[PDB]
Amino acid sequence: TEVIGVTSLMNVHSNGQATHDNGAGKPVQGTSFHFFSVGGEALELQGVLFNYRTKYPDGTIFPKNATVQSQVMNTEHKAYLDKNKAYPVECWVPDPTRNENTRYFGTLTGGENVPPVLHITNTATTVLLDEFGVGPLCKGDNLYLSAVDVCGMFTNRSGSQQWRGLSRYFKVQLRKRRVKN
Amino acid sequence: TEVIGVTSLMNVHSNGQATHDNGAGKPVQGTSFHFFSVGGEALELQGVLFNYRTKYPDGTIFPKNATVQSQVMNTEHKAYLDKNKAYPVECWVPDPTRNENTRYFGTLTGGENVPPVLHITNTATTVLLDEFGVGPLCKGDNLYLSAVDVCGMFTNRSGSQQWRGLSRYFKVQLRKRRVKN
Amino acid sequence: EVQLVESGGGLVKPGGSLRLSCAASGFTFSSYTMNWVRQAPGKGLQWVSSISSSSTYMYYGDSVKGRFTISRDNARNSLYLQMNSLRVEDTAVYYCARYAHDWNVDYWGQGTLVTVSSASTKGPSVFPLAPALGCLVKDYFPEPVTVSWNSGAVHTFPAVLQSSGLYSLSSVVCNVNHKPSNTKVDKKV
Amino acid sequence: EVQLVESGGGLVKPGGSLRLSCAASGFTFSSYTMNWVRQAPGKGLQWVSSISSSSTYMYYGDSVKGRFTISRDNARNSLYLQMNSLRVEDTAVYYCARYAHDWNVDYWGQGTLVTVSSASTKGPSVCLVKDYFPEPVTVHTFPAVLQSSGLYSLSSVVNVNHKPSNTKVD
Amino acid sequence: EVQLVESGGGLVKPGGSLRLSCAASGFTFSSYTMNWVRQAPGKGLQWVSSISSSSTYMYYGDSVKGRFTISRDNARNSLYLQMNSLRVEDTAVYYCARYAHDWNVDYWGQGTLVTVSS
Amino acid sequence: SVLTQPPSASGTPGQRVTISCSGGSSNIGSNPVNWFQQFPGTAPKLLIYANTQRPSGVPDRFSGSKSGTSVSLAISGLQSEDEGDYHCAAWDDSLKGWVFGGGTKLTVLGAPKANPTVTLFPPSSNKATLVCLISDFYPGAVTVAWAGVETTKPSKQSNNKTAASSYLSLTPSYSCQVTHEGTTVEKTVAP
Amino acid sequence: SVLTQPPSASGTPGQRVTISCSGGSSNIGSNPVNWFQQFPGTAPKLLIYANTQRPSGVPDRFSGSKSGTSVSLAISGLQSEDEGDYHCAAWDDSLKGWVFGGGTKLTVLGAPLISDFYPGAVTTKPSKAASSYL
Amino acid sequence: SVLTQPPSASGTPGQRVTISCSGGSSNIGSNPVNWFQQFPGTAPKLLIYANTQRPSGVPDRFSGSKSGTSVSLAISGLQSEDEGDYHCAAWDDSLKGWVFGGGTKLTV
Repeated sequence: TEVIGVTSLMNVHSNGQATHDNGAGKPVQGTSFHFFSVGGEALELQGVLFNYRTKYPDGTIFPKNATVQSQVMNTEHKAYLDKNKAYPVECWVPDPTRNENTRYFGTLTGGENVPPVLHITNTATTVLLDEFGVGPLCKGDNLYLSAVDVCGMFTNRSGSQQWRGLSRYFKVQLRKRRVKN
Repeated sequence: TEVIGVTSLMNVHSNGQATHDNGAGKPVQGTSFHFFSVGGEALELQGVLFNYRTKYPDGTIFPKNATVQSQVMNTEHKAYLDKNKAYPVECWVPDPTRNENTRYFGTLTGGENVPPVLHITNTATTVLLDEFGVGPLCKGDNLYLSAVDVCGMFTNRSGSQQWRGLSRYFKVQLRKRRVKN
Repeated sequence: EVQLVESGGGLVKPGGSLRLSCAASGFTFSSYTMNWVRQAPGKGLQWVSSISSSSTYMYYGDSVKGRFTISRDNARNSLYLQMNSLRVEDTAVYYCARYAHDWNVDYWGQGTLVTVSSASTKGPSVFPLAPALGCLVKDYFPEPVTVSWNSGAVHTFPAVLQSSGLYSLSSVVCNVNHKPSNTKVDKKV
Repeated sequence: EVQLVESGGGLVKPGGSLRLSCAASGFTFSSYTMNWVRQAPGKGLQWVSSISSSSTYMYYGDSVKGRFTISRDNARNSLYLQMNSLRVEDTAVYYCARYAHDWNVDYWGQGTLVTVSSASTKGPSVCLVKDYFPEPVTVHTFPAVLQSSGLYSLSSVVNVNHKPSNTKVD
Repeated sequence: EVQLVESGGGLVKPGGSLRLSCAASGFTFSSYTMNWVRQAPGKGLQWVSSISSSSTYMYYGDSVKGRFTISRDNARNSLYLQMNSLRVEDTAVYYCARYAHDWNVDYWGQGTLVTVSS
Repeated sequence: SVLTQPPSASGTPGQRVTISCSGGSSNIGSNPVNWFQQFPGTAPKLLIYANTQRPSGVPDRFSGSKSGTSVSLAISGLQSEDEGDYHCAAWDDSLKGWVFGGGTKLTVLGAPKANPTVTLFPPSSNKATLVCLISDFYPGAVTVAWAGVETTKPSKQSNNKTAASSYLSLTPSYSCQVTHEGTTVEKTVAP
Repeated sequence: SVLTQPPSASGTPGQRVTISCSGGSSNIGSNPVNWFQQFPGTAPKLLIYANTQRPSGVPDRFSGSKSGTSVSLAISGLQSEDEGDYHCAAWDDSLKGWVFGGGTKLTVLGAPLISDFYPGAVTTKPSKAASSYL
Repeated sequence: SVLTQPPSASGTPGQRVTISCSGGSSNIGSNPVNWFQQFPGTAPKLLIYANTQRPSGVPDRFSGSKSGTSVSLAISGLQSEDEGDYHCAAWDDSLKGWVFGGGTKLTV
């Protein structure tokens, strides 16, 4: 896997915020979540809330029956990453108590000035086999790719900030494993 | 082990501090302690005080009979992590002179601007065996999980700051060991 | 805007009772802890009672511990204060205020007046103040008295609280009205 | 640098119709969402309608839902407002305004007057300019007076023109 | 607030003796080093004596070495100055002052007048 | 355990005035101070929150400082529109309630001394009341002299100059001496 | 759903005046406020954009502040050339349209047929000059 | 190991006045200077601490500068309410005590 279009983040001239008098624009930087999973079924999510009284907007699937406990841990908030444009990043994480049949990897770097650091190469393979040499097994002859790549924020001329995302490439080798149902 | 609900730290809109005119909120960041232990008995604590004249509040278990020596090292301040909501983080550390039956790992990053960096993955196993291939042995048929994950501070609109914490997942493999006496 | 509107305040005798109402518009009332704060005539502010969003935590100043009860109805967007065993000291304007995290106590209502007096409602007695001339309005209760002359626009004075608990006010340069005593007397000077 | 110019405004009778025109020079017109905003005499501003660069998204104020239609011709560098079923309330100056990302609504045109009245197009007499209708008249000039007759009167002291009545007497 | 109140000052004859009292209210007196400073009429300030929180370290100005003794009673929230062998020069207002780390000498009392004359 | 602020403060237009609020560890030590501004006949309104922060609508001029258990409010570029009571408030952890200060009445100077006019009326008809109407004093409050005395708290008149009234009871010579900035203005009446 | 701004405001030359604009989560909460300046019988012009920013041509004197659902415009060093209407504008996500305020006529209080009166007023409504016939 | 400050200083209302305090390595070099303000017939009160810091209640007008062994106090926007004695103080490591200056009577 790698992030596609990293160089696009060098566009420091498109109505940005001059870092100083006659400065180039402030480049995309700051709070970032890079995450990607390979699964024989949907990624399984646990809900965790920064603020349990946050009202998640109509049209997103969010933790229901939020209690103050939702802010630290509340096992009611289970869900399947089964729909796009659906599950907000900020209230769902891979559920570590499940996902036997998925391999997930992610990193949160927080901070308004965190520099993006995106490596690209076609030479880096990651193995999906577990301690017992078994990879994810594709139930229903389906493979489930999940990903988030919030790269940082774009700072507009006014100072107003927009999250900026990038596509993720996947290439998965698969083989056939005999199974008793 | 991993921290549960890392993405919740991207909630930069909940009455935070605008980093600048039309800025998003300043994200959770700054002084962090991520720590976790697996033990056959309570984690054993040594007291160390930033300021020995600090009066730790009624309802917490703190170093008693504090002297100026308490500020660097004072072997009076021993204790067992045997109670929740009890032992303040800032005046207790694992006692390195005695946790034979525990495996502890922690990191302090200090600084108001330290960016959170939280990795998640279901692929990373940590082995608990010592130099002699023996893991912690569970006295009383009890396993002791200890943890701290102060992620940073939330900066409110006023600038006022609150520590923000997150739950920690544990999954411990155990086996049976023959023992004399 | 955010608007809080108090009501229910009025005149009662010591040992009396009274229920105050705050009407919240402009915000999710059901989301915020809400406060009563009172202001005795001429003196400073004094917190009365707090209630959490879900009425899990009520707190009272001790000046009213045991006598007052705070309540809310989140379906009716309303905060209430039940005032029992009222005393003379409890006389004040009763403000209704909102607590928000970080902002602390922020928005306040217009306030509603609670007057606790043993005094009973005598009607006034009007004397001519002859000469440069005016009218005298003596020994009346309670407070609201208006003076008029048929558009002679020339200064009415605010009333004096005698130790009797009975008010007196005069007017100089008449038609006096005092609704609580059915008095609408026109006097000649 | 950037100029917008409105046109097509005039007098029309209730139930009537009218097409307004915005002419954009100074920028790639075809790149920007464009707006109509109107201003009733003596009152403040009121947004009428928005249209996206490619005319994929048109929005209307409730005030004119179902009666007005916004359109653009990116080949002719022009924004249009089709006003059907005109009412007395619709009387206003009709401004044409650009929206740019992050800037928001930035540049406005000069505006064009739309007067919706049963009243007929009375020519002036000439300088004094006596009993004319409606308002826009060309010449230190004084502002007009609206007589109770419903006719305007305007003066100038240091070539009179009133487009709505084809009057151009010197 | 923090309030320090001095007392015991008065009229005494040369060779005389006198005990001054500072009453501390508003803070944990037992947690801070405390000072005596004096001011002779129309002249500037002159430090007299310091004492640590636990009375581990007492220091004196040279002008009173051997004659004055500082002491505190942490249970009675009181600082004392024992003035023996009083001289004419010792005439001054005797201020009581707290020293806090970083803040340094911060709060002063109202002062008490000691006049040594015949 | 109670918040201490000066009962009064004053300044000359354009000056910086400073109102202090002093508490203890149980309140201001571990809890934030809001300041509320209160004009005659009006509710309190938020002026400063969280020790040092302005809500939208409060000028730059208004500012705060915190040093441990004490806070101050700073009104710079003082104006007459700033005349009012300033209320200091903070939560107290020990009392589990809100504590306020006394209030601070801020007077703005520039209003010159005006004539306390006196209009002493006799009785009319029974029992016997006397009336001594006093008006237009732009320095503010006054005194009274003549057992039966009942004097009013001074009231701003609509021309912002301040009026009072005083009454004396008698059973069926007598004057009403009134002081104002050390200077007496007695009017008299008799049978 | 409505932007609320004072119908009128005034000040003395050299003073700082503040015009407020109050909205709700559907508009000012989630969307930026532009301010437009309008002199009588001309079009509106951009004064402030994105709550707090000046386009080239607008003096340092003009500034803004945003606090959640309310914004203010701050005209410091007030001059007579500042006499006009100030309009507040922001997108509303619920109405899918632009909402404006009422407008704020700013009057400046300075030293003084009909043609050049400084007082301000004297059947034409005085302009910036009045006219009478009968 | 004495602190030296001008016995008197003066200014015109609205001016900036500067009172200097000069010491040695044994005091001001290695230890902080507090400034105390004293009106006739009252106690000294803390005006500046740690060379350059204001306690809450002291206007922005009052300021300090430190350059090695010497410090100055700066009273800007001078007012009549500022008429009084200004006392300079600092610990001396060799004398193991507090040293003060002479005092500075500021006349307006």
